[PDB]
Amino acid sequence: RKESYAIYVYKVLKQVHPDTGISSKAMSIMNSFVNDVFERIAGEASRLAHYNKRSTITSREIQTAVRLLLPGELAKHAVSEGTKAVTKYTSA
Amino acid sequence: RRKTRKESYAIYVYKVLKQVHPDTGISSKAMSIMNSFVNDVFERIAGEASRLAHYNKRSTITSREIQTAVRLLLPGELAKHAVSEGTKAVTKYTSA
Amino acid sequence: AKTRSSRAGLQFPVGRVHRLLRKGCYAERVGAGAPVYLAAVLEYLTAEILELAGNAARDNKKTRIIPRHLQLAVRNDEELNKLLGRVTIAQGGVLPNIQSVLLPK
Amino acid sequence: KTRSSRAGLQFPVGRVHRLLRKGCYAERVGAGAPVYLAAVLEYLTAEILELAGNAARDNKKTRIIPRHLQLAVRNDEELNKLLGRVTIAQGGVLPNIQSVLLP
Amino acid sequence: NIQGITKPAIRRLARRGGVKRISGLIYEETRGVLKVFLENVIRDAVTYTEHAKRKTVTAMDVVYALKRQGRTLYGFGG
Amino acid sequence: RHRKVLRDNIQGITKPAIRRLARRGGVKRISGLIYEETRGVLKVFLENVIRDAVTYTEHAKRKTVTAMDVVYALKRQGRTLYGFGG
Amino acid sequence: HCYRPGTVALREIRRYQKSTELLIRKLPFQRLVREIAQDFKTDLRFQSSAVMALQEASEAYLVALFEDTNLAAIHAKRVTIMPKDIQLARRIRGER
Amino acid sequence: HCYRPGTVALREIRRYQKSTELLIRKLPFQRLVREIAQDFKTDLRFQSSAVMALQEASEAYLVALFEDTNLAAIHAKRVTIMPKDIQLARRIRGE
DNA sequence: ATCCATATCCACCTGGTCCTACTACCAAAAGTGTATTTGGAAACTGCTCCATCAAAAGGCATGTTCAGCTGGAATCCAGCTGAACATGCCTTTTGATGGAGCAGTTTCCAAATACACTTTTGGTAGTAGGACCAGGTGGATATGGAT
DNA sequence: ATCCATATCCACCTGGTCCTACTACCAAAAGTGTATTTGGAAACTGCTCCATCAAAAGGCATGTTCAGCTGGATTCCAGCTGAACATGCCTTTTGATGGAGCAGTTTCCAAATACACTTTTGGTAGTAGGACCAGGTGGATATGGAT
Ligand SMILES: [Cl-]
Ligand SMILES: [Cl-]
Ligand SMILES: [Cl-]
Ligand SMILES: [Cl-]
Ligand SMILES: [Mn+2]
Ligand SMILES: [Mn+2]
Ligand SMILES: [Mn+2]
Ligand SMILES: [Mn+2]
Ligand SMILES: [Mn+2]
Ligand SMILES: [Mn+2]
Ligand SMILES: [Mn+2]
Ligand SMILES: [Mn+2]
Ligand SMILES: [Mn+2]
Ligand SMILES: [Mn+2]
Ligand SMILES: [Mn+2]
Ligand SMILES: [Mn+2]
Ligand SMILES: [Mn+2]
Ligand SMILES: [Mn+2]
Ligand SMILES: [Mn+2]
Ligand SMILES: [Mn+2]
Ligand SMILES: [Mn+2]
Ligand SMILES: [Mn+2]
Ligand SMILES: [Mn+2]
Repeated sequence: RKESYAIYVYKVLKQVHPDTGISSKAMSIMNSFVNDVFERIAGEASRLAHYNKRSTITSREIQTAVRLLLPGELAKHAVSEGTKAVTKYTSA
Repeated sequence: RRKTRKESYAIYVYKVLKQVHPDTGISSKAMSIMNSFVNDVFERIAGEASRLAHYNKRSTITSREIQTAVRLLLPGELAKHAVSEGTKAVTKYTSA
Repeated sequence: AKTRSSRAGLQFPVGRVHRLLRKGCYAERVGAGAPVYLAAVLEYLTAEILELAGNAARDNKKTRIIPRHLQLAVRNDEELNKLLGRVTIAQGGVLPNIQSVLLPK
Repeated sequence: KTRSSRAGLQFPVGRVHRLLRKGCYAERVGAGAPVYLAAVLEYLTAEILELAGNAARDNKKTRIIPRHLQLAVRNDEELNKLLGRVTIAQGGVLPNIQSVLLP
Repeated sequence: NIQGITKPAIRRLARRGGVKRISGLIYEETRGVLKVFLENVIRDAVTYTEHAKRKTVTAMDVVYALKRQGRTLYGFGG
Repeated sequence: RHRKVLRDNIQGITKPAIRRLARRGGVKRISGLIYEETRGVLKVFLENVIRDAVTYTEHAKRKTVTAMDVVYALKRQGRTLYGFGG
Repeated sequence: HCYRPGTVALREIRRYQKSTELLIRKLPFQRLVREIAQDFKTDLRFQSSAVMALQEASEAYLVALFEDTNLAAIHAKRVTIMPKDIQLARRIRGER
Repeated sequence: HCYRPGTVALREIRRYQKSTELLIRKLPFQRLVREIAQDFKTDLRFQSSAVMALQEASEAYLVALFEDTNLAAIHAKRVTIMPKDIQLARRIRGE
């Protein structure tokens, strides 16, 4: 079986443009984009943990990695969404 | 108070230095550059081999992954000479 | 009971992101918070991209997003263009841009 | 008895193995991988040290300084490509005046 | 088969690039550049193909080759 | 523990220094505006790098920027540096 | 007649900047990649999507290169790209 | 008074292209680094080798950039580098 | 061709710097042997999709002719920039000090892992049904440029 | 300003490519609950090296003058390249189809992991002691350039 991010990309699409569809090739580009940014952030965090002689990747390493990778407004908005998600997650 | 034992490649590249130019020294900064070069090439090769393993749904870094990684990274003759040294050292090691 | 995505109020998978971080050998261990943060950042980025792309689709009177709409979205946003500066979208084309040197008169 | 001498190498096979598993490149690391990688590393250092030693001899020196490494890698097409995105501290640049600027 | 790129094709690519006039010695130059490009990427691709012990070059091989060239490509996997 | 205010230090990158750098690049003649342009260029180059550096610093919960932070910043920027660690 | 030299040109600039289709014929390109690949390993096959991906990457690379080339020509206060422009571009990009 | 305009510049090219010493003054560069870094985060100290690393990186970058800039000037049939040259080089580099 | 003025250079030294070289201590690699676990090589093969060969139809490549206008060569001069020079500042250098804060060590406990047992889910494959757009068709109208 | 020849654009239409949707099946994934393990945060502190101070010397930045040659403006024309056209060759298309070979499944052993006991080794440290590199002075010789 082959795993994809397609159904979640579609969930967010209907969440943000309810009457808008998406062609299959565009969805494949979206899945490649998600996998790409995933590998970039995860690799940046991995290196971050290595440089500080640490064995665990916390949400903190993910945050610093995001600040390293994303430009500016994207970085702060994404940091915001992430820390919001972790706080709302640990409150339950 | 038991300072961090920082490991280098210095004594090895020094051995290799006297094997090729037995009368030439190396300054400390040039040595530091050599250690940086070795750790760099190490990270690039091991990274390529890792990516190969993950690409072929494998969990083992064989000397094969190291080899084709070297072929991907090194340019032209360097690749062929390096690959030949890798095959020689492996056969000698598996020979004993 | 409820998916960890719902615990973080997320559409993107938390369990899957945790498993892929688990198998990427990025470290020996990953804390429980890291996958929900990463899933949150990913969902945000896809949300921004799909937003701009949706705008581009409506501008050309189109119901569904095709690759060109993604290319216009990325290349017209300074931030995302910077993020994807070394990425090629297939069947995306280029921005309409004639250098103001060989124009009329 | 060490694996380095068993592999006929000066570079450390054991350290390359441990460092190989300390970076998490895969779940497992076969015994030939550190031998091969240590052999390739030793070869590359041998090459650069050789050309750089020639450089130090050219400028009538007795020990290699960073400039000699710079001339070594910048004058070899292949090493220059391998280190094309690398900056050698205190290496300087190669002598190169574009012809049209000459008398 | 490098002569396959019919001069109108170059010209179209250049129009998409935003050029107005094209020299008569642009076409063979473009031929050479395209040749070294395809040589590098295809070489890496079929190296990935050889490591997988296959005889078919997959789309994924081209995607990996391009990715390590610094020319990441969306639209075909990965 | 009062410190003076740092301002306009980009002008410490003198026109002589920029001339020297141009000479090592093989530049023969330099127009009068180059200098300011150069500083502008230099400024952004430092900014970017220094950001990532202090980011690493901030992640290590340290207050001194180490040579290794600069080396990691530069390597990420795609300008790997040999001679200070790594 | 009816048009002065170089306005149908801009017409084509707009035509192909509006669109996304590939601009090299697909089979001559496929022949090209088959030839080039035949010199690394023999008796090779290609997934259709592999050749398609190579064409997308090739045309993208060439279009960007023609952008920088056009910039180089305009910098010399000309409007016709010349091989010196392509070479100056590829030199500054680091491809040389 | 003796040499004509230009030849002393070629002398300076051969000279600085023969050596490796850093060419920006040390303390002005350190002050610039501390100013720039002071705008990102307050109370930031530097290892001396960190400032030296930033200086080596900066001067290498600027020297390479001046090489590409010179190529651009020569491409425009000039021998004088101008801001338009630096801008064309940084643009084609993707900076 | 002559020759001035200044830079370049070669041959040494000598002061201090920076490298190799000794002995020795030694935690922490690194080797080793044993036992236990398993990744993936090999072998078989079922289904995908890749290659190839056929057959039209016209889209678009090729080759030519011919004219406009763009590149490049030549000429001219305002003025921008290089070279030289006088002045003195502020960088470099040496050395000392106080203490910030980095980094080593121990204690401990919150969070991570390991494992088994259960519940849910994404995703794969068919199979219905519908809208969306690619490509014409027609005729209005804007546009390029020659009168 | 007039008018002709295309090129462009908006409206409407129609076939089929392409979406979503809804059913079922289900291995894998994800969650849960229970038990053991451990990374690394806190607290303390030894001590490296960073900031800052003073002092003084001269290397080098700054500000100015002056004139050489460079960039940029102008003019011209040779010939290069774009436009348009007729022809006709290929590319496209799509269709069927062997069968290469990608990929799914299973067996099973060479090789990797785990752990424990034994050596070996690589840094770190200090102290001695030389080679050699940097820089200062001086005195051939070259060389750019004015004649
Ligand atoms: Cl192996
Ligand atoms: Cl965490
Ligand atoms: Cl040319
Ligand atoms: Cl300019
Ligand atoms: Mn034998
Ligand atoms: Mn400030
Ligand atoms: Mn002495
Ligand atoms: Mn198994
Ligand atoms: Mn002109
Ligand atoms: Mn004048
Ligand atoms: Mn303290
Ligand atoms: Mn479901
Ligand atoms: Mn249409
Ligand atoms: Mn019509
Ligand atoms: Mn009109
Ligand atoms: Mn219909
Ligand atoms: Mn512990
Ligand atoms: Mn001129
Ligand atoms: Mn004519
Ligand atoms: Mn078969
Ligand atoms: Mn030892
Ligand atoms: Mn010396
Ligand atoms: Mn000397």
